[PDB]
Amino acid sequence: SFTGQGDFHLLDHRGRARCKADFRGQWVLMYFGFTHCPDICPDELEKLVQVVRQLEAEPGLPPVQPVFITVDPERDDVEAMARYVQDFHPRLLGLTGSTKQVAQASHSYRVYYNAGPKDEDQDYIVDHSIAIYLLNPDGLFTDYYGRSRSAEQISDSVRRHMAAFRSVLS
Ligand SMILES: [Cu+]
Repeated sequence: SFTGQGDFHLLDHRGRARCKADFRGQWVLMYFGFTHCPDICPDELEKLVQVVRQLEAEPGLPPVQPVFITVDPERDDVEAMARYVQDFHPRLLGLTGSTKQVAQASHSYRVYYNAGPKDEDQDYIVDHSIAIYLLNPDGLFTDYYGRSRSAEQISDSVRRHMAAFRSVLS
C-alpha cells in the first residue's frame, strides 16, 4: 500500500522546486556537473546541444530535453543556474539542491563521483567522470552514455537506444 514512485526533488533555475512526476511524458538527458568546469562541460554541453538540434531537424526522433545537475552546493546558486541555462540557450534546464537531497538520491541510485582528502598545499575539487543517462516517459531510466564520444556517435546511439526501448504504438 502507497506510492512513493522512487521519487526525487530538485530546485528549478527560476526559484521553484520540481518533483519526479512533472518530467513524465518526455525523453530527458541527465547530466552531472557543476557551475565552474573549465574545459569539459563547454565542449560536451555544446556537443550535446548540436545533437538536440539535430533531433529538432530529424522527424520522428525523441524530444530529448537536457537537465544539468550540481554535484556539490558549496560553490553554486539558483541565480548562477539561471545564467548558466540562458547564456547557453533557454532550451537548457538547471537543477540544484543540498546534502540530504544529493546523498539520499546517491544512496537510492549508486553512481560515481570522487570526494577527496587534502592537507597542506593544495589543489583538487571533485572528479565528475563525464557519464550521462537517459530518463524516459514513465519516470524510469533506459541506459547510459558519455566517457568519450562526439556528435556522430551520439545521434546513431540515440537512434539505437530508441530502437531498443521502442515505440509501441509500433
Ligand atoms: Cu565538466
